[PDB]
Amino acid sequence: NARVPADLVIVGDKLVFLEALERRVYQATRVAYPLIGNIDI
Amino acid sequence: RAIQQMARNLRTVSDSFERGTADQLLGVLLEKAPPLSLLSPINKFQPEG
Repeated sequence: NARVPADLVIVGDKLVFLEALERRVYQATRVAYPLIGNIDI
Repeated sequence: RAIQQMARNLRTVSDSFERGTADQLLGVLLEKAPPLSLLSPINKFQPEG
């Protein structure tokens, strides 16, 4: 295994990664960062 | 009266550009940078396009 810097938040009873990959990946470029979808009302 | 009166204005009259080197780097560092509310979505509306 290898040590890696990342943030881990405990919610409820489960330790989950809290990844917001917009900086390392999808950056300064031409790819659609998902999670910005649209809704129709 | 010849010894004391040019050590205080070439000590204070040759450090004027030592009153010169902070106000010409914010007259284009404060005359090449305007206003704010739009930066803030300079990180909420443009990575891909």
